[PDB]
This record gives sequence, C-alpha cells and structure tokens, in this order.
Amino acid sequence: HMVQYIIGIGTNSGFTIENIHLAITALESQQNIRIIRKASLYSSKAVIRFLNTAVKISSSLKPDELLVLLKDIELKIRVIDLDILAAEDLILETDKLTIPHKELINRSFALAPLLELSKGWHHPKYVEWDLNIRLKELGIVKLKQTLANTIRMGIVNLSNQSSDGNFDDNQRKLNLDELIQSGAEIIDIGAESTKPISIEEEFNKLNEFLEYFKSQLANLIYKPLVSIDTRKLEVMQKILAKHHDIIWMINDVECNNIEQKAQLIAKYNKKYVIIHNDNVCDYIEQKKQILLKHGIAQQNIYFDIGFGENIIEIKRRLELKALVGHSRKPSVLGLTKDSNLATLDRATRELSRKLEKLDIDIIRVHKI
Ligand SMILES: [Mg+2]
Repeated sequence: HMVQYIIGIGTNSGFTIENIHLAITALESQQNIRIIRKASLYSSKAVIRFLNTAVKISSSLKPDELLVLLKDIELKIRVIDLDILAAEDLILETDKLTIPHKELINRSFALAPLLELSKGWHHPKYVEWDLNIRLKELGIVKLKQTLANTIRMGIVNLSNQSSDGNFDDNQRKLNLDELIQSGAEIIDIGAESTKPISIEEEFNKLNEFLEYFKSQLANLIYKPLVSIDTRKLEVMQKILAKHHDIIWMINDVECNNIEQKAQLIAKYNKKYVIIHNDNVCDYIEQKKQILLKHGIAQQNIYFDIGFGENIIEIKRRLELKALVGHSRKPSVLGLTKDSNLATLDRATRELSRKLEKLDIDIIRVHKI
C-alpha cells in the first residue's frame, strides 16, 4: 500500500536552494517514492537564515524505513535537515521517531509549508486544534524564490551604465535587495559594460561587491546562488581564489583562453556557460568538447544563444541546459529601440512568463 508523507526540508549553509533541490531529487530517485507536490520556499532566522520548504510524497516505505532513507540523503547531500512532518492521520510514538514530528506545532517554518501542501490537515492527536490559528500564534517570510524548473538569474551590473550621489553609492546594493525580494534565485554579477577596463580594476569591483555580499550573508532573507560575469581568465582566477565558496557559476562571453579557463573551472567544480560569440549548434558543440576534454562534467555546462522562437529545438540537439538572456533586448522583445526601461522590463516579464513554461533551465533578467 501507499502512504502519503510530508517531508520537511531545511538548510542554512552552502548553496541553499541547490541543497533543497538535491534532497528532493534524491527522494524522487527512489523507485518506491512518488513526488506529489512541493511547497513554497520559506525563510526563517537562525536560532545565516534558513531556507525551508516541504514536499508531499507517496511511498510504500514504512515510517522507520523512510527515516533510514532520510538519514542517508542527509549524509550524501551535514548541511541539510530532513524530517518526517506527517503521514496523514498516523500517530507513531517511539524513541526512534514520533509522527507527527514533535516540533511541528512549534515551528512556523515547518507548519507553514505543511499547511500549504495540506490545507485541510489536522493534527491526529489534537483533532480540534485549528492549525491556522496556531500557525499565526507562531513566529515567517514566504519567499518569491521558487522550486520551479526554470530559475531566474538577476543581473547585477557593477559598471557605469548604472548612480552615486555625494555621499551615497548604494545603487548596486539597493538593486541586489530588489532582485532578492522579487524572487531571483541566482544573481549574475558583472563589472564590465557595453572603453576596456584592466584585470585589476575589474577584479576590485567584483571583489568589493562579493565582500559586501558576505558581510550581508545573515541579513539576506535568501542567499542566492552567485554567477560571475567576466571574460578574463585572470579575474576568474583571482575571484575564485577568494570567493569560490559563494560562487556557483562562471558566465564567460569570450572563448579566448578556453583551455586555461576549463582547467580552472574544472578544478573549482563550478558551472560554465558557453556563449555564442542552425550552424550555431556546431559553434557551441566545438567549445563544448574542449571543456569536457579539460575535465568538467557535462551536467555543469550551460549554453547561451547570446542575442548580441526555437530554443527548445536547439537545447534538445545540444545535450546542454539552456540559459536565456532576453532582458531589455529590443530585437527579441519585438519593440522599438527607443522604448524606455519601463516598457522593456514589461515586455520581458511577458516573455519570461512564456519561457518559464518551456522549462528553460535559466533565464537571465534585469527585473523579475
Ligand atoms: Mg532533524
């Protein structure tokens, strides 16, 4: 027979959302588990901030078996916490486990996603306790970051197409805040624009911002994955040296020095984006084989059309996850090129909402 379980999932170290998807993927991988539904992402304060959700699963696993599975997944992914919140109306009391979880009614970050998945759930020991009133008595933020297949990469530009006052240079910080409130799961930080800048200057812009990011780590309701945008082998080297621990991906619009780049990225176990800078398949295909040739796993490679109607065809040919950067590009948005940042951002949300349905792995945007 099948039993419906709610699994609570929390994390507050490393790449938080990645840890959550990895735990879910691990569950889904079991031949005796089916994933019915995922809850939203919730952020709570560390007694840096926790990221919590819950998933509802169907399984023939007995509770104790299911607990064994959770412990192993925890050991594989300790930077993640997996708990059996509930099994419908089941009541199990033992030293090994109690269902519902002892602390469920004392943790808004547990009860909140649980009631989201099962709005009608009542605690089987307290069938008269209206858990919504209980939830309110407790002490929580429901993020706009989601567990969706398409993740949003928010653009944080450190260059000069973007404005200091006499005693205020807060613009880039405010915009990090904006992106995080609005659901960006990933931020892409770039220090160049669209006159060259030196290695040392590009590095300094990036580093000042990552050092700022780190100082805010516990102030962030959500710690996004970090992508660095640079075409320079040397800034990559410097930035990974100091900050690899918060960097998830490298976004590189320059095939110059690929071999050395691939060795670095391989060594640091980070994601790489191939950018185009039809036949386009083969361009990406060639670069693609070099990277593999230098030691980086194929799963870690994304491709990008590089605009500067049939992407799904291309991805499927390519064997690689799609990253799409359509934000504020008047051509692909089919707008006049004079249109204001207000109308550009509008058309782009409209199109973002469209690419989200096709399961584009990453969309890169200025605004959510
Ligand atoms: Mg635990």
